[PDB]
Amino acid sequence: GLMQFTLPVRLCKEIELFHFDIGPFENMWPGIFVYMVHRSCGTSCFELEKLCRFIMSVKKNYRRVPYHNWKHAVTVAHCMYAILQNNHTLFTDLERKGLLIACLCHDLDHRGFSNSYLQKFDHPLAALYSTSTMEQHHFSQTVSILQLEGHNIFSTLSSSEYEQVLEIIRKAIIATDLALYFGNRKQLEEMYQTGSLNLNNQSHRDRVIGLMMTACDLCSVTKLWPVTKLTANDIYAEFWAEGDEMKKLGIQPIPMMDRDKKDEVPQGQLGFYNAVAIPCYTTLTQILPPTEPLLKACRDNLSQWEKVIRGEE
Ligand SMILES: Cc1nc2ccc(N)cc2nc1C
Ligand SMILES: [Mg+2]
Ligand SMILES: [Zn+2]
Repeated sequence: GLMQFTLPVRLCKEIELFHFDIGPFENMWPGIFVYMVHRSCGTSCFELEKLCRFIMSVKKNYRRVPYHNWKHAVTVAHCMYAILQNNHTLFTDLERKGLLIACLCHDLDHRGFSNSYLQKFDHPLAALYSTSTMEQHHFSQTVSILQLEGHNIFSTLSSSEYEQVLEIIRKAIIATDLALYFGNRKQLEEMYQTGSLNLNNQSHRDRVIGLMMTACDLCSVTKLWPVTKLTANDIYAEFWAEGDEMKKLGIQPIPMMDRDKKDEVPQGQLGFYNAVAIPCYTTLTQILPPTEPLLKACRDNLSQWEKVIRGEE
């Protein structure tokens, strides 16, 4: 119980910043996550025996794909940490517990293909789950691992506290479905502007946790430019594998997934920053002022992509 996780000095300082990169040493990532749980939640929130067993089973259930991998899990959870640490007083003990676990679990057993490719392939998961296919699957894998002997990190919570946290994790994981993000943010936009946004209203909290989940999930666009640029190669490697698979089903994929159309990537990233990322970090900064460093980093990276187009890189 008097066993604190610590980090080397550079990490101990940088981990507190939104643009922290967790590094290329896979074996440090579990202790990075536990470090974050201990400061966000307490040394008490979890039995360390069960937490570590849980962390290693989650690691095991992420596949070896270019982007939707164990590194993405820990990276999304570190963004959620930065958010929770800059908005201390706005979140319950249960939400702090649940959200770091939702982030680590949010892409469990991802194969690197979109909901669309699952529906066109006619994958069984697409008969089981007609919308948010992968995300209902990621939530299912999360419950599965929570139910393995010695893996129930929530065992100490009341029957009703247990139901509440599992409901936070489910809504948090479904929200990562980017097809749901647009309406969710448009609603937060109106609510904030017309003045009816209210964090005592649970349905409004749900929406705000959803937008945070989208923000953490897209956090590649909020890093230092060389991290953003190198992550985008991993992202596109999956996109082009999916477009190849489309071509194999006899469907011309969208250009963004066509490896014959790499020339259009910089313009495709502009759309993405303008249609998705900038609006996401804007509404987040309005609802949660301390998260502004994410909007600023996102704007800096749009300008780096504009520079790529203008052939200055
Ligand atoms: C950088 C980046 N680019 C994207 C382009 C398209 C898409 N659907 C999702 C994307 N997500 C990220 C994080
Ligand atoms: Mg996902
Ligand atoms: Zn993700």
